[PDB]
Amino acid sequence: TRGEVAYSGRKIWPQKHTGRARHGDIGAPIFVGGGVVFGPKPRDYSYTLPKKVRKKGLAMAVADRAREGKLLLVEAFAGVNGKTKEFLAWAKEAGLDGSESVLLVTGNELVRRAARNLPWVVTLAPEGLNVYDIVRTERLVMDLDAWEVFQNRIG
Amino acid sequence: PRAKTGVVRRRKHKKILKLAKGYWGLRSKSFRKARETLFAAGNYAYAHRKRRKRDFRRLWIVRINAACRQHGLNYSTFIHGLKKAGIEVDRKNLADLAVREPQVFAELVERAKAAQG
Amino acid sequence: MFAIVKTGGKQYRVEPGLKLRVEKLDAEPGATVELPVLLLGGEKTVVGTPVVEGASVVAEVLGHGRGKKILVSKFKAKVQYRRKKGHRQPYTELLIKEIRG
Amino acid sequence: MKTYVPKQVEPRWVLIDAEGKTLGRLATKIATLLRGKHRPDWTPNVAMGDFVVVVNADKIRVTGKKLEQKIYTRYSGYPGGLKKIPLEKMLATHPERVLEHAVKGMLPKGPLGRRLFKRLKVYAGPDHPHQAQRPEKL
Amino acid sequence: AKHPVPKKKTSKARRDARRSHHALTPPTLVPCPECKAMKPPHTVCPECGYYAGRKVLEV
Amino acid sequence: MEAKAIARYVRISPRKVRLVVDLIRGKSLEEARNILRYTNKRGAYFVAKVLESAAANAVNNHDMLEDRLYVKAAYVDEGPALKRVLPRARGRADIIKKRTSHITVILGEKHGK
RNA sequence: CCGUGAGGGAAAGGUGAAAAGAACCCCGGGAGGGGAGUGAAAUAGAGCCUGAAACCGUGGGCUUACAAGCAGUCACGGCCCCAAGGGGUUGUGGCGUGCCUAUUGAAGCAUGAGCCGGCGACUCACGGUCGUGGGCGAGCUUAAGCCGUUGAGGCGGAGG
RNA sequence: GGUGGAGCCUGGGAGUGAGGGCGCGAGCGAUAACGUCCGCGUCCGAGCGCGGGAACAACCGAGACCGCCAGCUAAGGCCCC
RNA sequence: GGGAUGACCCCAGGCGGUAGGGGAGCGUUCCCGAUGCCGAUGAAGGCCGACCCGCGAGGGCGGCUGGAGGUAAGGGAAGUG
Ligand SMILES: [Mg+2]
Ligand SMILES: [Mg+2]
Ligand SMILES: [Mg+2]
Ligand SMILES: [Mg+2]
Ligand SMILES: [Mg+2]
Ligand SMILES: [Mg+2]
Ligand SMILES: [Mg+2]
Ligand SMILES: [Mg+2]
Ligand SMILES: [Mg+2]
Ligand SMILES: [Mg+2]
Ligand SMILES: [Mg+2]
Ligand SMILES: [Mg+2]
Ligand SMILES: [Mg+2]
Ligand SMILES: [Mg+2]
Ligand SMILES: [Mg+2]
Ligand SMILES: [Mg+2]
Ligand SMILES: [Mg+2]
Ligand SMILES: [Mg+2]
Ligand SMILES: [Mg+2]
Ligand SMILES: [Mg+2]
Ligand SMILES: [Mg+2]
Ligand SMILES: [Mg+2]
Ligand SMILES: [Mg+2]
Ligand SMILES: [Mg+2]
Ligand SMILES: [Mg+2]
Ligand SMILES: [Mg+2]
Ligand SMILES: [Mg+2]
Ligand SMILES: [Mg+2]
Ligand SMILES: [Mg+2]
Ligand SMILES: [Mg+2]
Ligand SMILES: [Mg+2]
Ligand SMILES: [Mg+2]
Ligand SMILES: [Mg+2]
Ligand SMILES: [Mg+2]
Ligand SMILES: [Mg+2]
Ligand SMILES: [Mg+2]
Ligand SMILES: [Mg+2]
Ligand SMILES: [Mg+2]
Ligand SMILES: [Mg+2]
Ligand SMILES: [Mg+2]
Ligand SMILES: [Mg+2]
Ligand SMILES: [Mg+2]
Ligand SMILES: [Mg+2]
Ligand SMILES: [Mg+2]
Ligand SMILES: [Mg+2]
Ligand SMILES: [Mg+2]
Ligand SMILES: [Mg+2]
Ligand SMILES: [Mg+2]
Ligand SMILES: [Mg+2]
Ligand SMILES: [Mg+2]
Ligand SMILES: [Mg+2]
Ligand SMILES: [Mg+2]
Ligand SMILES: [Mg+2]
Ligand SMILES: [Mg+2]
Ligand SMILES: [Mg+2]
Ligand SMILES: [Mg+2]
Ligand SMILES: [Mg+2]
Ligand SMILES: [Mg+2]
Ligand SMILES: [Mg+2]
Ligand SMILES: [Mg+2]
Ligand SMILES: [Mg+2]
Ligand SMILES: [Mg+2]
Repeated sequence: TRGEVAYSGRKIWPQKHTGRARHGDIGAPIFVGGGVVFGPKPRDYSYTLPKKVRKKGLAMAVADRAREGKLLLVEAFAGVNGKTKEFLAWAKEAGLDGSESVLLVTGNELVRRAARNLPWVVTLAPEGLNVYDIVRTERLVMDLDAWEVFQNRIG
Repeated sequence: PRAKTGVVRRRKHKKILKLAKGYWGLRSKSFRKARETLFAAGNYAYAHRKRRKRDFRRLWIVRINAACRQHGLNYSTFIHGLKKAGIEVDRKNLADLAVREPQVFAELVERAKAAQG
Repeated sequence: MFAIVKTGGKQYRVEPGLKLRVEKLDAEPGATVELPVLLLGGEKTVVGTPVVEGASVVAEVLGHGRGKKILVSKFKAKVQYRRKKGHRQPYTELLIKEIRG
Repeated sequence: MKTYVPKQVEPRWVLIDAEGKTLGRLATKIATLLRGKHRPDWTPNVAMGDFVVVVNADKIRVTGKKLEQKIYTRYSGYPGGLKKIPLEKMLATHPERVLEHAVKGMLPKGPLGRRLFKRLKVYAGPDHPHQAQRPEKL
Repeated sequence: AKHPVPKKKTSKARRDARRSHHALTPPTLVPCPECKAMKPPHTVCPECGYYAGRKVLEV
Repeated sequence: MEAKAIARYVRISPRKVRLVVDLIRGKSLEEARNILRYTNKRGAYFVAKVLESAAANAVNNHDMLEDRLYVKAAYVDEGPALKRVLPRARGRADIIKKRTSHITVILGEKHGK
């Protein structure tokens, strides 16, 4: 600000018989080296959104997917080992051919690893379900041991 | 996010200059002296567009008053004769008859002095 | 021929063939005849009558390619701390070709 | 919008024999003649109309008593002098000018007014050594 | 700082009109009747000078 | 074809060179070089150097035949102003400006006879 | 750099892909050019990308040396550009007391402004008071903290 | 009677609290001031934006959404400007 | 009010404005949209435009200049004019 800058506090003109404008320090914000007037100060932007609004959001975020037809509930991932070979061979027989992006919600980290690294999968933990990561993808595929934690998480 | 002015102030000042190509000095080379004569220039555009409609009245009245004196009466008798004939002709934009094709006006003076003579 | 026509509130002198901006009418398409009010005859042997009330018994025929052109306007007032720049009036014209009397 | 304009018509070299007329009462005929306020071609920015030649000056009669009453002050010289000229002196020496000063107030003030004053050729008459050309409008 | 000072900036018009008569006059040159170089007049310029003139380097 | 000449940063204030280059704008070469040989200004040295250099760049580069050429266009421009200080009374220290110039005399042929 | 001193305290980035940063001429004392050459580009040629504006020039069109004006605008007319209609000029006419601030009032002979380019002034933290979009609704509701991430969020009812 | 950017109420946001001319009623002043202080207005303020008043905030005419090379008019004029 | 909604369609009025109050918008920087779509078959920028759309703020298109970034519709936060 005007006060925080590393200038001085000396009145740079004696204000009366100079003829130029009356000015305080160079650190005044109208000077070109000066501070800024109202520039941003580092603040936390996060706020408590109500927990019922978060739960209703994560309900309607998957309700949109089920209302379209872009929801899938697999349990047995045939792709063990986290090989993206195994995951893409799984997706070919599953019905996620790759042109439409998918949120992948699995409690199996060795398929989160497989789908971590594609241009069309947002991998996700079963607890880290959230409406922004739901909506930014066009499909949703989740495990039975992620749908169970989601169903008992929301009302 | 610091939003520099940058491109916006030049795009405004070149707009004022492109609107003001033509005036005298710094009046049309100065992007803060050309607002001061685009304000007054647009104000004169307003007042003179509303003044053109009466300028041309005070031109056509002269053309009728000079063409009806050629036929031997004055304009103040002429329009009284026209409005007692009952018309919406000659309608001073049509003080063209009195200039060119003058026999139409030479019969309109007859229909004037007849209707008020 | 010679003719004088009131249409759209103003009065124009018209020949066999000419017309320009005519203060846009309520006749939409291109190939559209139109019956305006003749005023004073036209100085041939057959005609030449200045007509009371504009009640000339014959009309004209006015086909037209109607369309507003945008006009270089910037119709701005200014008093002061006041800048009402924002009125530009392209002022919808209508483009007549007239046929006869 | 229509087109109205005149063109450069050959002028009207009107003579005005001014043996009887009072100036002013004459001169507003002359100024209305000088501008084209009598022909119906009149655009106000062309100085069309007449090249009036008013002749037969002094014995321009004037109204009731203006024998040393009408003061032609016009010439501020420039330090102490508004120098006054009555009409007796004006008609005595270069008469020639009471009409010029009568029409130079009834013409307008711009360059068209100044061009229009050069059309008016006042003489002390008759035999204005100027003419063979006289629609002598009276 | 003091008493006589310009009230206004002389614009391009009055400045470039006051710089009218400061156009330089071209010098006068005459062709030296011995050989054709352009001396100014009444001037023993570096050719010969006048007839039998005072020499730079010549016979 | 018109041979360019430009002598840049020639260090003479440009109004004072404009006053001599106006004298040679439009003149023939054998006329103009000996105008400059006796024109009593400082400009008439730098413009003389650039006129001789322009004639040489018309001959030895664009083969433009030294006799049949004149000065087509000729103009100087302000260059980077060397801003020195000239100290005054009461410590006022005004900024004297040694302006520099960019001189141009393009030279073209008149017509081949 | 200023200051004895404590102290104040600047400005100043960008060639190009690569220096291939211009061999050799020619003018010039040299600087600087013009060729040649480099390179895709050299009005990218060295404190060099883009390089605006103020400003300063040169060339062309129109225009002015009997004119009067807050510099314009409207109207016609003349003339070169495009050929329907335009823009550029401005000759004449008509009409016209600058901008901002402060004002009972400003063209004001009240104030500020040389011009241009940038920087430049209603925000934010926590509370409060009304509104509105929502959620829940005689219920509502988290805080710090805890646990977990990838720019996943839940648990936490102390309290209000 | 009066449907009008009329009213009444609640709540939010104000601005403003240096006014001025004119008319009328008065005070102070001198039956002075473009004086000052009120009351009823009005107008400028913010409508000088326009017309007339030669020019001119408040005098007379009139409340400017924009356009038109149409018309009728108010105060004011009609010899010319 | 007309509406066999598509509330576009007309109708009666209104529409000077300072302090102000209120409502619509256009822009600049950044972000989500974006691991996307444009872009050397020339980005941002600069100069123009007599064209186009918008009442305007501005936005498009075209021409050169530029030689490498730009970022849609809808939204969000401002060091926003
Ligand atoms: Mg400090
Ligand atoms: Mg310090
Ligand atoms: Mg201190
Ligand atoms: Mg000063
Ligand atoms: Mg600094
Ligand atoms: Mg800083
Ligand atoms: Mg600095
Ligand atoms: Mg993946
Ligand atoms: Mg800023
Ligand atoms: Mg009217
Ligand atoms: Mg169109
Ligand atoms: Mg003649
Ligand atoms: Mg003759
Ligand atoms: Mg003194
Ligand atoms: Mg100057
Ligand atoms: Mg000169
Ligand atoms: Mg000294
Ligand atoms: Mg020291
Ligand atoms: Mg590189
Ligand atoms: Mg060299
Ligand atoms: Mg440079
Ligand atoms: Mg550069
Ligand atoms: Mg020129
Ligand atoms: Mg004269
Ligand atoms: Mg002349
Ligand atoms: Mg005047
Ligand atoms: Mg004028
Ligand atoms: Mg006036
Ligand atoms: Mg004013
Ligand atoms: Mg006030
Ligand atoms: Mg005061
Ligand atoms: Mg002032
Ligand atoms: Mg003054
Ligand atoms: Mg003062
Ligand atoms: Mg003050
Ligand atoms: Mg609720
Ligand atoms: Mg834990
Ligand atoms: Mg108080
Ligand atoms: Mg008070
Ligand atoms: Mg009051
Ligand atoms: Mg008072
Ligand atoms: Mg009052
Ligand atoms: Mg009293
Ligand atoms: Mg009084
Ligand atoms: Mg007082
Ligand atoms: Mg009031
Ligand atoms: Mg009012
Ligand atoms: Mg008035
Ligand atoms: Mg008046
Ligand atoms: Mg109104
Ligand atoms: Mg009428
Ligand atoms: Mg009337
Ligand atoms: Mg009356
Ligand atoms: Mg309003
Ligand atoms: Mg942006
Ligand atoms: Mg592409
Ligand atoms: Mg950007
Ligand atoms: Mg571009
Ligand atoms: Mg373009
Ligand atoms: Mg966008
Ligand atoms: Mg800012
Ligand atoms: Mg700011």
